[PDB]
Amino acid sequence: QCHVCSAVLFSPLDLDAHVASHGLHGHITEFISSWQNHPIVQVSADVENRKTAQLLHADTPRLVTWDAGLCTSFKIVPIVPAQVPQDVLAYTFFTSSYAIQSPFPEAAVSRIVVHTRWASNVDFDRDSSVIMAPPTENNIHLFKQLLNTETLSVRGANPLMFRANVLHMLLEFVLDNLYLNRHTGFSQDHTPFTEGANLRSLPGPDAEKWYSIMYPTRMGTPNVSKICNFVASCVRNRVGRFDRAQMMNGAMSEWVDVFETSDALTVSIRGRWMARLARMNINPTEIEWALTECAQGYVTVTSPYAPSVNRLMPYRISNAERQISQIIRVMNIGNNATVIQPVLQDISVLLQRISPLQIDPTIISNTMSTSPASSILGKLRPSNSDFSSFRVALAGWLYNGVVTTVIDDSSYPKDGGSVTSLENLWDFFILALALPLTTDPCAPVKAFMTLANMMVGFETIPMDNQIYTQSRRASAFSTPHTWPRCFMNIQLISPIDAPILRQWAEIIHRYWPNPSQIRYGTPNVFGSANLFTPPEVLLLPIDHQPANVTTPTLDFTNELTNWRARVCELMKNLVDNQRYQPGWTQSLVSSMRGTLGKLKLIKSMTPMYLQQLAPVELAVIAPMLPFPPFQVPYVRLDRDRVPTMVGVTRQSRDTITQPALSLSTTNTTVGVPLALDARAITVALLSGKYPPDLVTNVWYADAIYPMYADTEVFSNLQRDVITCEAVQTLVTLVAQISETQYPVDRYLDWIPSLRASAATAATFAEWVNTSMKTAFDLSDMLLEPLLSGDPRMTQLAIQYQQYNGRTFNVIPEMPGSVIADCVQLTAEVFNHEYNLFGIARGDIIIGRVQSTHLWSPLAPPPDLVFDRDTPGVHIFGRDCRISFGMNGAAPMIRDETGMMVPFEGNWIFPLALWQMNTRYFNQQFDAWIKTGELRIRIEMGAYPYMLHYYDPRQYANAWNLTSAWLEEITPTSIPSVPFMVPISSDHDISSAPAVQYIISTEYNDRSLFCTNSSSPQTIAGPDKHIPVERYNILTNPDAPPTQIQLPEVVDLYNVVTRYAYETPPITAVVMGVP
Amino acid sequence: LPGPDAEKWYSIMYPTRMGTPNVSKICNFVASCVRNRVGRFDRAQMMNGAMSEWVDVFETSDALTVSIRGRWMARLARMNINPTEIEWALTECAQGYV
Amino acid sequence: KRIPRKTKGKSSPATAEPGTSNCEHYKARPGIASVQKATESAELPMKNNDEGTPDKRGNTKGALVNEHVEARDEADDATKKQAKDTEKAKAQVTYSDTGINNANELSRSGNVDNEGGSNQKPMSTRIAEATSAIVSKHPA
Ligand SMILES: [Zn+2]
Repeated sequence: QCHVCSAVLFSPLDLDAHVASHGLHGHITEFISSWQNHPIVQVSADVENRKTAQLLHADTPRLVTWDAGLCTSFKIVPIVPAQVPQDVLAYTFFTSSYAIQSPFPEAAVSRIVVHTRWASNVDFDRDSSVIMAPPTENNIHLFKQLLNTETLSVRGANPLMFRANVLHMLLEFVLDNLYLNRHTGFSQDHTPFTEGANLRSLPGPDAEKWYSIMYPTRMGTPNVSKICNFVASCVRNRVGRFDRAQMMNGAMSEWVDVFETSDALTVSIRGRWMARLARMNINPTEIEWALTECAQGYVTVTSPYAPSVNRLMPYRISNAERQISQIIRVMNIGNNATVIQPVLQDISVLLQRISPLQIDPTIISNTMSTSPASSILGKLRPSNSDFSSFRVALAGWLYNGVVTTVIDDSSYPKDGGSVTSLENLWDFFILALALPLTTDPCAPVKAFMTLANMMVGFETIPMDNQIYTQSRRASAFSTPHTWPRCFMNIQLISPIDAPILRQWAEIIHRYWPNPSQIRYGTPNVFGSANLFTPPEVLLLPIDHQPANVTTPTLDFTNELTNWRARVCELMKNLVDNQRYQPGWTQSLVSSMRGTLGKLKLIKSMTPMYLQQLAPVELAVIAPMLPFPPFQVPYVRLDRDRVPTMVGVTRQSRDTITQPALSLSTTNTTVGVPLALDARAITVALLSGKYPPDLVTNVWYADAIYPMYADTEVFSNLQRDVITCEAVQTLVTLVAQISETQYPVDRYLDWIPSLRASAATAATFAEWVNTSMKTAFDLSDMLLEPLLSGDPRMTQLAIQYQQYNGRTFNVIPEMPGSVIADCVQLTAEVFNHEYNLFGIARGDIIIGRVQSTHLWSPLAPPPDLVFDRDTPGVHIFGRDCRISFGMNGAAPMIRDETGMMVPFEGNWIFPLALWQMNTRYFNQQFDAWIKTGELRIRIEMGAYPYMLHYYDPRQYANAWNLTSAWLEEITPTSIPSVPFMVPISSDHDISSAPAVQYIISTEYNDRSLFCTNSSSPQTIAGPDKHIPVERYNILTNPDAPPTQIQLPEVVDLYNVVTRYAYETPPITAVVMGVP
Repeated sequence: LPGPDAEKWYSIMYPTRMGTPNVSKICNFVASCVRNRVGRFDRAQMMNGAMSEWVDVFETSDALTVSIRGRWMARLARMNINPTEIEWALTECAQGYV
Repeated sequence: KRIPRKTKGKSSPATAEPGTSNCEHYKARPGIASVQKATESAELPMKNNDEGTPDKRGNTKGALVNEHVEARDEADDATKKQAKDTEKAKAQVTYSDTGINNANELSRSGNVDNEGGSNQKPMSTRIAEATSAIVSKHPA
């Protein structure tokens, strides 16, 4: 057996597995009882063969995911392969040889390509990807997936969708790099270039071919080359591990600080994710405090553990996030009973199975011992044994805020009723004893107005208006605005003309049960999802007293018993004088008074139960519920503060827009109307008995343990933070493309887009939501009650209205969200380096350039680039009309000012013009661009590009490549812009005439890594070397290791820290209390 | 618009939407037209997740028919009633019985 | 090790110490089967009401029924399902035909889109025809 948690194990050798939960050395939750050998464990829902185990149904986002591999998202690919003779071929050690391995490809041209997690051993993988194809290959398929529902072309991207597509791509880039850096074993090295440095070995049998990739310093300086002299310029003593943790597990250290190949953006994202995740960890002492507090003193728990710091277990969120999740859950309803019926039903079943009260009408049958007695027995129907109405009455108290329980019409007198009928009298009695247990804002009005209806023609009351009458049905008094002034002010009811109605009104105003509240749960460590209510209480429509089952069943201090007694006394006074009953041929008063006295002095203990125990069970279940209670204040008769409307708003308080009321305000009552059975409630109230040997301590300590052994509040807390994260990311990413008043940085404004509408924003939000659910492994709801109409919003908020018009607006605050600010950071990084993702800044120029010179189109000379400020250029707007010239006169198009210019000179076009006239302009301009002098600059802002490398020593022609693009240009989409770039070389090549038509405006070739790296130097072609600034911590001597310049250029060699944590399951020893 | 064929109605109902490739008696008019009066420009979204109560759009029409239908709608809107008055009327006719 | 993914993604002298025994002499008063089953039934999450929301291509997932009628329809469906839950053909708790007059309550349906219009024809069809209006071809 185990001596820590006192858990008996089948096999002695199994102790090693068990002690790991406590934290010693050699499924979800583990709960053990201190008075029975019945352990309970919880396992994941998706697993199979759950023998002798319990399920965890609630969704659990995967927060802790490891990555036992180098963390970088930019890999380097060869473009034009090449091989050259070399002086030194391999290293020699006695009679042995070793091949020289280069950290970078030995190609003529190489460039940086974005590929998320191209080398990473990952246990649970976020199934998102941002995979750039090599730029020589077409790469437009990742600027098309979003909002290109229909396009006139297939290999084209809609230019107006670019901002949304780039935002979604950045979101995927952030989401697919949310992993923790697992710490793995090392390996000492003794290469004469890396002497004594402890390198790092990746998992798998291929842990020896990654050294060249991770550590460029490992390769020496065998011969003369760009890579070799870059390595020589680099430093020696910064490789492998740098700092190791002090405390150790066995012989392995806790965490290491290691130099290796990585990138600044991903290391920063993972560091922020680590900070956020570690900011939420909890203590088993805190958990045992939480469970002991939630047990309400009937059960005490303890969670032993060993001292340690590697433990990580995030279960701490804010009340703001809890409130946001509660608001989302409330908005999920949308005015239907299909989503709330199962919750009320199974909470009713749980209350029935926990409550010690046993309901049986045999008490009523024995008390009657059998004419009014037979009539009331037949009306009460003791042979029916369904009290679901009674249990749902208690269940609805928690969820008053969304559902209000009323009494069905059939429970009222059939046809308005009269006090001349015994059946109507008994129906009124049942109604009077059943009404107070309903979460209806106006119960007393119905209670009084029923008797007022029955007593028409025997005594009258003053009416406020001639439209209404005393003889109107009591089922219509469902709204506070229908409270009669005679009921409001008793002095108007004349005692001479209403001795019975005045007494009934006085009884209602005096002895109606007063509301109260009870403290439940724990706010300090579990937070609270309470709205319109302090975070530590739970209101009730009945008063509560400390629990002790020794008080007399007949006790008029108890308000329910007092109410029953006063109702019986009113009926006795009504029947005693035999007036109001003309037609009764016998003196039935002697039987009516007797049966009323029997009902008054009945033996039922339900009034005792409902005030001494029911709040205890309610407070026990309340923190454990999947849907935390949404509740609204209770008032007895103060009509000036009776709630009448509940709504949810999306817009901020500092804006004015279209008033879009939530669907929750369309109900006449506060929420969805629910009907009960007054007969069932009264039968359950008039009967009920505890077991003779009932012990509260034993009963509750035995009933709580299975409930808390199957808890999921930790999972719900872990999911609420993801919900708030998604909400904040959604609002931040929709304010980028829409027009709202949310203050954002607005980095991506140079990328063309459109003023997004409701449908466009809804589709973008749905794509964001499904990407988030895919990344975090959810299947049920996450952020889709907000997609139903106008998702362009600023802030979640909830509110309620009294009758007197005074409202209560609750606006939860929102902490800064890590995914959103990481997306902002990666957008900032993209703004400075857009080229790596395949997007080019600026605009293109179309025009023949016949020359043998060798320069890249991405970096053209300034002698052939013009803009608006250039003299002699023309700018064309929307109104551009072509006119043919008669009898040999040149055709000429219309300028923006009104001039008609011929097909010559230098022009400036917006992309939209050619987009809308893709066929007219193409037919008229091809013969002039190819042969005549015509330079056209198409302002675009940003465009995807794909480039082809031609051979510079041979003839070339790009017209067959440019006319294809200028013909596939279409109103809906844009094909990728072609580009013809000569191949660099080292030997003196022979120049050949090459013609180009498409060039760029400003520099865009910053993704080029190196040219002919194996060669000692580049002579013919564009020139480039290994970027020194990207490898800053090596080349720069006076640079601290933690020095990064993130917003400008990402570094390709940084200081990555790796962790080796443990996440023990929830363990607790449930202990009874004497 | 509803119906089996709808691609034809767009060009007819929005003249401003076409391009201006050449100098024609139609293209000159289209160019001279103003480009910020197309489609819906006003709405009354009185309830979230529900049909907008009414909208104002810039579409081809006939002012005579528009005015006639406006007069008809005005005549019908002077005749409107609500369930609040329906309840009072039906309660007063029944003399407090129904 | 690896963890399977639940949903689809884009990849589509030691001695027995005294006082130890396995015998049981106590049976629970509340019970451990009934309470466990009740808690198992209560642990289920809340149904995802996806009607009225956009699909990936923009169309609104849903059905074409009027809003008020369709809300009444789900209310009647919940009333029917309560009877099945309670084992009896008739129902005591009714979410329909209660006394309160709710002729104004609305539930989300596919009849209305996100912009206040009507989904008589799905959006994709609408944008398709709007784009097919302006198109041009090569000269003969
Ligand atoms: Zn143990």
